[PDB]
Amino acid sequence: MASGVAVSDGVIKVFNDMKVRKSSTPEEVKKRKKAVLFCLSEDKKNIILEEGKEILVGDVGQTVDDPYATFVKMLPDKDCRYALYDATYETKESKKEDLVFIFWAPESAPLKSKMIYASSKDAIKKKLTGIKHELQANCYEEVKDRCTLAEKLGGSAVISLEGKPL
Amino acid sequence: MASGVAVSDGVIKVFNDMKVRKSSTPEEVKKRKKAVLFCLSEDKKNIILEEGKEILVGDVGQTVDDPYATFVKMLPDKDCRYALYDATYETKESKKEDLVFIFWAPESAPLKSKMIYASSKDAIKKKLTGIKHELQANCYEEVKDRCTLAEKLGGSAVISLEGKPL
Amino acid sequence: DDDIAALVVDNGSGMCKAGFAGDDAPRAVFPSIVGRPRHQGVMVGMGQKDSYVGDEAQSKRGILTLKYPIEHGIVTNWDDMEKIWHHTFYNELRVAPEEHPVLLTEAPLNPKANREKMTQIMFETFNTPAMYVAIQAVLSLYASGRTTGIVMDSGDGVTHTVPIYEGYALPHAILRLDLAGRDLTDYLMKILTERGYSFTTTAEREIVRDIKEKLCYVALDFEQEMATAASSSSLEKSYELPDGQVITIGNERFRCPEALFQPSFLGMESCGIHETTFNSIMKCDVDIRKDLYANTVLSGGTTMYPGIADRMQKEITALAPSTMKIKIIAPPERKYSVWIGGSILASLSTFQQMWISKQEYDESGPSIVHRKCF
Amino acid sequence: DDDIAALVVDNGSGMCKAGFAGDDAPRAVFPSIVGRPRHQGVMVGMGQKDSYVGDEAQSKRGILTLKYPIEHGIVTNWDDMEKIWHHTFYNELRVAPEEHPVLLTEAPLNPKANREKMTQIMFETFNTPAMYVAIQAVLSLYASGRTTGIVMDSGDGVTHTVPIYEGYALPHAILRLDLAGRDLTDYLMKILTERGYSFTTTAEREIVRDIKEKLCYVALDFEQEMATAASSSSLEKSYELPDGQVITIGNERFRCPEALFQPSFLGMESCGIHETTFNSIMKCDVDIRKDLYANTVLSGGTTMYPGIADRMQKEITALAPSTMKIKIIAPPERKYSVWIGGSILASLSTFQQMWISKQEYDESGPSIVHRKCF
Amino acid sequence: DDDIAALVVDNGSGMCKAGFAGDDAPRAVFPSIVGRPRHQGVMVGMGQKDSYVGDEAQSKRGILTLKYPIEHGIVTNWDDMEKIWHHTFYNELRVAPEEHPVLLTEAPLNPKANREKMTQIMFETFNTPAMYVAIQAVLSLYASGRTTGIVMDSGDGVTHTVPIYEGYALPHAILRLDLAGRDLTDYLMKILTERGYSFTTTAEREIVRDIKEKLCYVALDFEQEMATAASSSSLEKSYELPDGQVITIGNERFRCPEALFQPSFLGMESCGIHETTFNSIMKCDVDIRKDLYANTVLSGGTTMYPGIADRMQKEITALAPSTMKIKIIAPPERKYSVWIGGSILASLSTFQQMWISKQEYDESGPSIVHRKCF
Repeated sequence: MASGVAVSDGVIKVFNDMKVRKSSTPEEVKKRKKAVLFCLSEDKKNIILEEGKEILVGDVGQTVDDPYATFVKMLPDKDCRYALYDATYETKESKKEDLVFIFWAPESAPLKSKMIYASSKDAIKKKLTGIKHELQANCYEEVKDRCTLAEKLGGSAVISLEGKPL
Repeated sequence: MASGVAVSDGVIKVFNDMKVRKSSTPEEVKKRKKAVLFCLSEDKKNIILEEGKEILVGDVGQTVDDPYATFVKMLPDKDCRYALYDATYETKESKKEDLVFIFWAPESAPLKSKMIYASSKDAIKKKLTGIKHELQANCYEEVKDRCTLAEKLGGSAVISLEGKPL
Repeated sequence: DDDIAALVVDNGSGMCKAGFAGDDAPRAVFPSIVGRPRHQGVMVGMGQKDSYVGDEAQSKRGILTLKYPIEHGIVTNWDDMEKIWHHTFYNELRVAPEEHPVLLTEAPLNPKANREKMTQIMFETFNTPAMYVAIQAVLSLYASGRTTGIVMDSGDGVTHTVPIYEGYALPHAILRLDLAGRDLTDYLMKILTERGYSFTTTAEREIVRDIKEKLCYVALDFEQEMATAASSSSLEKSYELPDGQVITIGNERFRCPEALFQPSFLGMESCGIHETTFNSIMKCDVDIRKDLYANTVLSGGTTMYPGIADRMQKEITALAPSTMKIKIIAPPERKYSVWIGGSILASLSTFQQMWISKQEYDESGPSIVHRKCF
Repeated sequence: DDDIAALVVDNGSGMCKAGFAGDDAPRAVFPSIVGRPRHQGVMVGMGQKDSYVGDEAQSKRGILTLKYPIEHGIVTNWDDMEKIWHHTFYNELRVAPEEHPVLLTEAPLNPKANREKMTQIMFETFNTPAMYVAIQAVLSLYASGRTTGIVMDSGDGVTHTVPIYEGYALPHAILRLDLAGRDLTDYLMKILTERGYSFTTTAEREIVRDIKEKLCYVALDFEQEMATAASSSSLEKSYELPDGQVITIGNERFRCPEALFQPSFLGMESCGIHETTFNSIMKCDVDIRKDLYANTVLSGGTTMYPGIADRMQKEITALAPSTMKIKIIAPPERKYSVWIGGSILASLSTFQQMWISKQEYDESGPSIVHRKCF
Repeated sequence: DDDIAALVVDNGSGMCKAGFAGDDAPRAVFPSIVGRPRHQGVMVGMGQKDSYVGDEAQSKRGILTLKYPIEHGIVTNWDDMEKIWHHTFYNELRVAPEEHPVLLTEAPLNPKANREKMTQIMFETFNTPAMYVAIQAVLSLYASGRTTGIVMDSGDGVTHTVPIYEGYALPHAILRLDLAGRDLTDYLMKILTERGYSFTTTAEREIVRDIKEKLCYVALDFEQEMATAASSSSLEKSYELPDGQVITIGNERFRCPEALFQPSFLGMESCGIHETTFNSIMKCDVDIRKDLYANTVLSGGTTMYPGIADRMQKEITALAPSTMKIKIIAPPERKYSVWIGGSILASLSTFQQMWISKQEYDESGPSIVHRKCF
């Protein structure tokens, strides 16, 4: 196989928004998307962004202090989805942000949807024009764990994934 | 390997002669040795000077106008020998003289004699107490060519190796 | 956040870094490499998009040709340099250049032709509202709160000696030495290999970098130390490899830093760098030489090896005539001192008055940068 | 016979060899492998005597664990190494060590700890009257009768680049590459398998070695050659298998050597070895670079593939800036040149003066080897 | 050949030279450096014979300490100086000192203690039959056929200003400036490096010397010239490197000579050398000042840069009060003028009467040199 899907312009539009931040005032800094969920719409002809499911950085201040947990909750092994998440982590000087694509490809997910997803990773990153780092898990425990996110970092120079878990 | 031969006093005796010139009158200026051939005598225990083969500066005036050619003729790749030759060249002001040791180590020469010679270069120059410049060729064309002698000089400020060839 | 946080971009041969004002150190550090097709690309389907900047390119070194935008503190190829600035703002910092003004660092005695042109690119290519050019050695001396002295700067890519008197660097006291930080990393791997460990590919070169900050040590006395090393005992020191094996380093703990001090191990006939600092002092005015000894500052990249401060005192004492005091200035934040000096004085309010603006460049032109400094 | 014929032992990763002085090549060549129980020995009655050195062990590879006494030119495990020396004198050479002094070869830039200890074992373990340590690259340049130059050495087990000026090797111009001779043999079998021939057991690995000297060829131009190969015609070349079948090799004739030149076929992102030689020259002093081109020597293990000399000229010309002469030194006895250089200068009489003796070791100790060389 | 050809030895800070009478220039020129062990000799087997004089030592600079026998026109260490004379006769000239008398040059206002001792060494250490001491500035004015005037001498190692009236130098009009020829070569390399070319080792320092005679140019007007340079066009000029690359020099063509004229580029607060010549004239008697302008002579080492004559006229005109004629004396053989003046008047016959002989020294002693001159 090679590249299951060709692109519907939707992913690029939302990705572009994340890349420039699309923010100035305090009002929209908190409306910036820490994480976004991507999936392929029915017939799987096109790849798009899911309106219903997304994670905002403003949430940590607004009401939820663990964005990387909500993501775990809204990503059942029951459904296979594509996602972009901002690392937003501290390494003993200050904190930056690594763009990471999160692949959720649970083996146990319904075969019909999951199989196209699995085969489409080359096609999905094909439009990603090579992505920096990636995290992939097929189960809740790997997605849930702090260490998997920290593995990317290196793990010997990171005391605080979110300023508290490590 | 390190130093195949230890010295037999013969080389130093002839070298010393070249160093002071051992000349005063017009009679012995022409008997000065432009080039001398050195070889190691049988068993290769000792290093000496060859009585049979040598080149005199007086030759240019006496009968042979190209000493650096006779040397080419009397140095077959067929025999491997050690030699000292005086540069005697003109650089656009006047002419001086650079002491150069000429190593004749043809690959194609009989292996038995040549192999000791090759291994003995550190030992032969060991008694030379470090020598200014050296020319080495394993074939007639490199020894024959004017340019190799001129390379030592620099080559951008020498119009006449022997007052005519360049 | 909002007024003009000041984006600072620090450039060197390698291991470049950037951040925001008010910070105590830079937020992000990345490799300086650019890659395009090499050896016809390595087979099957060549043409694609290739111009990788960052550490993603490091893996891709075998299939992409790497060109250095910066060669030992200066920029020869601008095309590679532009990619780095694009990538730093949009991909590494992840902050819009338009809201925040950018400060660019420079190597001491930076050529005049380059200085006018870099300013030119910021104003038209990225439309940046404000920018400033600073010297890494000047800031490090400045950071200690001392304006009179001599600074030996260990850059992330290049090491420069720049004695500074009243904000002015001495042109007759500055020399360029090419061994600083990235080069040592290559060297550390090279000696590690000699003992009996396998390094044959550029991919695992990066791994020794981790080794460098954790395991590089400087001995109080090198020759005495060598004798101790042969018996082993407690000399061997543990280290973590991603796979699980631990590579033990015993007499290599002190020998690696020694290459700067003793180039002969490399195969160089050149004088040691500490000695090189001494030559600059000899050339300098005799009356201020005593002051210079008390004004010495150690900052940057690889000066953070432990025991280095102890070694410096010994060699300088042997090099110096005698009968006088030698004092070394040691700032806690010496690794980030170069970046730190630039970060703090970029947003106070009275630094607003001093900024070189885009609007000014349009009027006077390239000539403006020479005119307003001092 | 009698005075001190000089026993020369040549050590490397594999395919070690030995002989007597006055010879034009070594008398015997053997594999470097040592075996002890693996996988509990393979069933029924385990304990026995196992430590096999030589090619008898090769058959026994499945039931014995093989450890390499020499890893890429250096010795990590001495216990395996001792067995090789015992076996070489008593079983391979079949000459008493006591009458004849032994010369041991070394890899370039051999670590200091090993150098003192190897000397130590000869004097006490085997009571040898005399011994000497030599470098394979030095002798090969030396053999051609030239002291100034750069030698690319194809070892029987490891390939090292060692530019030599006045008997001194350049530490800053030497790199270690692990593909030399035994590794190619593994590789040749690997590509042979791809076409459609069955190789699944280590027992028949040795068979391709015979194939290597008889059938390895180098093409004048690789890509043009590939097009010619598809049609077949006269490209296919006959070879003898012990059983009777002949395995025909057509486009594999030139492709195998190419792996050294073009590592990409293997799956390596690493630069070609010929290119690697070029990097050493770039690092070297500019004035002597022209001399180096005329001083290049090809010697050892697998350089004896025909057409290799023709290929080298082409790549170097493309790699080099241009406008200058490139000359390659080709000694007829290049395969045995490494051993040959050591054999001749070990018994003349004035080499008696220079020998390191057992009696001297007892007095000074391990320190003596460092002190008398140069 | 035979009567007493006269061996002339010319001494300075560096780039010393020698020859025979009747010549139009010296036969041989060599570097003035002496080397002995530095940094313990660089490893493995130290003690040997080391005291190298000539350019063979230049390569050996990294492993040998260099001491200057001559510091800016004077000799402080005699041990180094003796080696130079031994090497010059026996190795460089290749002529026996015994047949040919030797003439030694001296710096203007040479100290009295040195003058008696140098004479002392020639008579007893080398047993030379005849010798004479001459001044480089005196001969250059003398060469033009003019005894009244002021000579600016560009030495091979040191530049001295020596106005001469009737064979007598003016003690109150002579100043010592340390920038002459070798120093410029160091400087040329230093600015070349700034543009973007790699110079980090003393070995390639010699290479720029070749660059100096071929590529050093002087501009008619420096500031106007700088503006022309930015556009490039035809300013860039080709040069030959031994390896093959050509280093292009554009605005560096005129800027290098400028350092003598404008020390500020170096980092010196000192007045330009041309100005320094002017100060000597100001101090001088007013009546003869007009004569001095018409009596100016340019000779030696680096005055042979083209365009230098044109530049001198401009600066002197600006420096001078006005209303008068300024004339510059330009001898074709100005580079060799210092040596040339000494060579010709050493063998006529009436110069026999004037020679200071070995026999005379034995009688009167050291006192004799002061007594017979004038």
